[PDB]
Amino acid sequence: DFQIRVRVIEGRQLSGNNIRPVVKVHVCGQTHRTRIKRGNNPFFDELFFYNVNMTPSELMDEIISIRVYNSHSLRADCLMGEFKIDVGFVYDEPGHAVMRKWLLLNDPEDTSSGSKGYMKVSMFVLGTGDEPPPERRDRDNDSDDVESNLLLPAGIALRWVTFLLKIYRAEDIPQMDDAFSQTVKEIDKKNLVDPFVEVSFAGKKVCTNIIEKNANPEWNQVVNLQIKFPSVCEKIKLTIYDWDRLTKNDVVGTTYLHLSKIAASVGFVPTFGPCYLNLYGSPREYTGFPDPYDELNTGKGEGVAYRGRILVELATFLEKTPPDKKLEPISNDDLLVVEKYQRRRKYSLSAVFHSATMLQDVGEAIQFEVSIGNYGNRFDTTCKPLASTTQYSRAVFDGNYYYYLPWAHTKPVVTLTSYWEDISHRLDAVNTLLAMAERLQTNIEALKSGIQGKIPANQLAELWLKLIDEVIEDTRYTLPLTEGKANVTVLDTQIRKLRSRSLSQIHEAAVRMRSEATDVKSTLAEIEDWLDKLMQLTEEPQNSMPDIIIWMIRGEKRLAYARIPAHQVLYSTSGENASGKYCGKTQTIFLKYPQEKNNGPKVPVELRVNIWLGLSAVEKKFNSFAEGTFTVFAEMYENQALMFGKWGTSGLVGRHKFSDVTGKIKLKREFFLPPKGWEWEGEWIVDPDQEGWEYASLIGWKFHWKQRSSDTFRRRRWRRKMAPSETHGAAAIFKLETPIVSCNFDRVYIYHLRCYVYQARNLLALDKDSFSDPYAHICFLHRSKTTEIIHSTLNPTWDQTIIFDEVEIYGEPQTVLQNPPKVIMELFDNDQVGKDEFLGRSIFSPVVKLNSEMDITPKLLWHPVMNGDKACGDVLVTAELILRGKDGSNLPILPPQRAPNLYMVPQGIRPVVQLTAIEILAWGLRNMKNFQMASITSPSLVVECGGERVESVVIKNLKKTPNFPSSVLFMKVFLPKEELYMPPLVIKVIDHRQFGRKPVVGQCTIERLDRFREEIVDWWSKFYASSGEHEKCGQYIQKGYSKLKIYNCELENVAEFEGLTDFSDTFKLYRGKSPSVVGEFKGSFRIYPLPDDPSVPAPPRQFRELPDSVPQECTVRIYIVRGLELQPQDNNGLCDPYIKITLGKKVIEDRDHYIPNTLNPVFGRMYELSCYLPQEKDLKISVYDYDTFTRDEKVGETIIDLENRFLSRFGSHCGIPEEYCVSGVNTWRDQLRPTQLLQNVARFKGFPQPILSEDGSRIRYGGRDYSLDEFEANKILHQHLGAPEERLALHILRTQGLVPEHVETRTLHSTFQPNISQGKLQMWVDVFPKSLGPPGPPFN
Ligand SMILES: [Ca+2]
Ligand SMILES: [Ca+2]
Ligand SMILES: [Ca+2]
Ligand SMILES: [Ca+2]
Ligand SMILES: [Ca+2]
Ligand SMILES: [Ca+2]
Repeated sequence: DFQIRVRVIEGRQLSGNNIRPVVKVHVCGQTHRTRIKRGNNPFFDELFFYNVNMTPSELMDEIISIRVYNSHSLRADCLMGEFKIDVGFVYDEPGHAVMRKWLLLNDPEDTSSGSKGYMKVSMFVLGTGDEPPPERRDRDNDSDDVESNLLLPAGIALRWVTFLLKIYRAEDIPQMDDAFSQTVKEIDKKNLVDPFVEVSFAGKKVCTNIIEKNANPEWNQVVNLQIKFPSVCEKIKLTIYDWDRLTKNDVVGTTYLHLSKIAASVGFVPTFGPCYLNLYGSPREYTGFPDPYDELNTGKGEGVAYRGRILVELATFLEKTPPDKKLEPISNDDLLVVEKYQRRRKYSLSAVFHSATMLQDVGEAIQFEVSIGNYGNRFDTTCKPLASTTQYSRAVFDGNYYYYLPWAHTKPVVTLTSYWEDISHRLDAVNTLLAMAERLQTNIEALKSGIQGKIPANQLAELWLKLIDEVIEDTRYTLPLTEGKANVTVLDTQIRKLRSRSLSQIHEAAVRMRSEATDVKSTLAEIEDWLDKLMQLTEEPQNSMPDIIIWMIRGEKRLAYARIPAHQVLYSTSGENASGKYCGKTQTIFLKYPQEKNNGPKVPVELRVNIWLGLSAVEKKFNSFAEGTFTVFAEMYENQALMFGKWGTSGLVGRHKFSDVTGKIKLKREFFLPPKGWEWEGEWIVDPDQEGWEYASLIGWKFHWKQRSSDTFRRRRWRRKMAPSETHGAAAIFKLETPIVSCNFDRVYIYHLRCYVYQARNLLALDKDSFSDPYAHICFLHRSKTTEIIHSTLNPTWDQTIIFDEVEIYGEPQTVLQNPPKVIMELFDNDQVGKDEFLGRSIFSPVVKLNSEMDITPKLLWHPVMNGDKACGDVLVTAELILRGKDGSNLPILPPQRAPNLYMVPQGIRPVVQLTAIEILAWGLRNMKNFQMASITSPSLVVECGGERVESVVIKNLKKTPNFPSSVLFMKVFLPKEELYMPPLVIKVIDHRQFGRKPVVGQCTIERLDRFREEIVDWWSKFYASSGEHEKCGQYIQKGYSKLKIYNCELENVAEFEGLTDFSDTFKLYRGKSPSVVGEFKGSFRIYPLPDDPSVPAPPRQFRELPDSVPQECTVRIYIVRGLELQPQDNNGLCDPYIKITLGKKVIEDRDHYIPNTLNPVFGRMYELSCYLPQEKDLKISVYDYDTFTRDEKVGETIIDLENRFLSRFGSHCGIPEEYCVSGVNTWRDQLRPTQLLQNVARFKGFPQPILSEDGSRIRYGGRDYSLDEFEANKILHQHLGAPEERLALHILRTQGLVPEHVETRTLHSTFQPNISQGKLQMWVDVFPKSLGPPGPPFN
């Protein structure tokens, strides 16, 4: 057996606009398909498996078709085409795998003009039982470096285009040298780097000229690339290196030149610029030891510090094909036209720090630093040093687990002045369509909560009208006037034309949606990719504003970072929507460690900041955004010394009488005066010994509160406030060009928060017993609490409300209503020995309720619990964050207490549970796989549903008796009525192996728990009589014989007998961690409501008629009638078919009764076997092909599971006749008489026993009375008829649904086509247990 593995990963630049791509995968005739995605660039990560049993000389002949289609709402999928490749190519590859290779899409004739898309494809062909070399991860480093399958027939792309990438200059490049060559002259440190740009695209690398010792270089060069005009590679890797002779060239930073943000399928050649592109990487401070964060320099990771920026412009000639003229200087007219794109404007930044919580370290002082680009870097040397950093703060303990900062009403303020290009003509568009995208996403989630919650139809209709009218209103946003702005690029005009086209298209289709349709459920498919169209309109290659990187410094060591993209904080005069989302508004920001892509086990700090950025020509209107009152304190001091036992101001050598805090620099009260926009407030007062004297042991040393024995020097304090005087206002803090500025809040607001932590699911097992002991640290700003520990559970139910009182948060309540701070839950595994282990983190926002009219009861939601990178479980939590009014009167009623100071989740927020009886018919396990290459001998079954546990009796010998002695199990579980909150059912299988081990050899998951609430009078004559094929009314039919029924499909496909699976519903098991087939457990579940009183015992069982559950030896008799339309297997164009049967240890090969040269073989043959049931349940019937000289080919095969035939409630073990007869061809072969079968089916159906009459003429059964004269009226009777009671009871058995005699017609399947009809044939099978005695006479 050979195996084909196919994986689809990604699609990029698929042709056509407004497309909904989907991929159909076909391997060797077996065809499936993927899901439907949105947009131009879908991501799939779908995997499919296939198996064929071809010869090794025939395996390479088949092809792999990965054909792609364009899905439509009202039409069928339209073919796009694909480059199919044979199996010989992937088998010819080293390792037998073309692995993560790209693939082309093609029109079969129009592929010469360009490809129709690209699809990332993984191939592997290997034998069965083998394993692959490992594959994982998502990355974009390998693209278009001949990874795409080249030389497809007549479909090579246009490799004639030349990328005219002009590079102009660069600025602010950080120091990448040790500066030893310059500091020996004792002097210039900011300009020592040797930048060159390694351009890289599709595996082609050209290096530009070197400029030595210039952090503001001027290249003015043209670099030429020769690529295909359709190219899968999305971005050019612009990576500035530092050139060095004695060592490998270090990496300054990496930015990317994205093309498909401009492209339309209407479209043009790739263009860009002239626009600056910002680099990011390691912190700018050079170290003599090699840099630990050098991985972030090469683009791996998002970068933690700004590393300069570079002005480039991309043009494209469809000509010039340059082999050797790869580097030419820029002509001078492009040099004076590029000065219009370098025009600087002054910018102003202010950051008010609101909170900095969830700290774990308490040792040594903390601070923060706000820097944009190079401005604000506290380690860079510059004249007039900026107030770019907050003051030092010492964290205090919140009482329970974490630490917070004592900032309280006095918030730190960081103010700095920068110089950037006025690219606000672009970022106005970026911010406005991002506001469109966020409004559309919020309204989409409103529609999603409407359709999931089943709101009334008028509410859903007015919500959808609000959606459509929102797009109607603000899609009329005119793009900014790109004339008179000197920095407008050619890409700006092309992108503006494309955006106007797309915006007018979605606008007119929004009028169409408003005027043609009312179907709110069909139109959301087009809204959901209108949202993706807005995503494709927002994002930019030309963002030259560097990110506001806001750091955390522990002493002098940089510890944690974040970066805000500066477009959502930039202010502009064009409008509020054209301004940023977080412009002048608070935001919750989780800082990360530098090497961490996302925060892992420990968040360093939950920093909350309010950053405003904008042009300094329009910084006058800070006063609309401003909150509180900005305040600066002027400083001077006075030193005294204890000489001759008395304090005095004289004798201060090295200091002054009036001076600064260290005493070294002389100061006076009027040395610093309030500048323009400022006036003095109040008067110089002592700010505290109650006199204010602070004493130290040495001169200019650390002062403290009171004079000890060793203190011989002292000082004291005076401060004077300065406040904004005129209507210059709070904007005057930019005019302080530095004294420490802080924002004073004159009003405090009280907040009361309740977190409803009900339950979790799918938590990791960090203990040795494959469970955990979870608990949660619920932290919110300057408070935290700890929940209870639920021991030995991976699906815990804490059922606990965590309550915080007196959480003081400043600012207006509308500020916290628009931007609530995050409630963070840190789940841990409680270990009684050692430190607890990190389980995960859930971040969600509380529903802020400022007053009584916002009293929405908060629904619990399954917020993800991220650990590392991936989600590792969910928690069902919510929160509410309320204005605490006067005396807490508007606060809700407290939740009840099951324990002292330990609250429960209250009645309206908890999942509404009702008590159910989950009854499990745990019967048997079939088709086991070896655990660690060792057979299974002693399995047992454990049923779990939301933490409730029941166990079954362990099987002593699986090979001998694979059936549980405990057939019926009970669980009494409070299950939620809502489908969302209701937990999945998990089954465990435990094998009694050596060493007293408890291993899991199989696990099962179930989610659809809503389900379980004259002639010779032979058989050829009777077959023709029932079929009506021959004579159709004749004298044989006029003898009144029993008539069978011919079914053209399977009995399993007959919905009348429920597929013969009702008593034995089959399920699917798994093993290990990412998997494949290990086993199958079957047995019917019955999940029905228990009575509402928990003390009341069980209701009567739904499983009350357990049969003989031990295995029984059974005699089988297989009848084969005729095959139809078989596939030829010979050189003569026909087939010579025969029968091959295997029942476990017994094999029958029906060789010498073959039928020559037919495709319709009338077999008419009788095969008798006897085998152990239900162990050998797999009855395999196959048709093979006679050849007198060659190997027998396989025509087809079908699998019949006889235990489902024997154990069915419909009794398909023996096909009953129409009327009861004792001799001839109609002889009763069943070992149980019709009346005993009637009482048996009364037992299995739960029906009462049949009340026979005194002569058998009347039988009462199943709530209905039956009579013999109803069937015997105008019915011909003949001499084989037996007793009248059995005769009548047989007609009851025929009218009640017990299976009569049939000739079924099964489907053949080959190994090449396991689901396609490889012919047809007719069978009917008889099963008789030997426990009920010997069966009747066999039939010919
Ligand atoms: Ca270097
Ligand atoms: Ca260098
Ligand atoms: Ca543990
Ligand atoms: Ca533990
Ligand atoms: Ca043959
Ligand atoms: Ca043959």
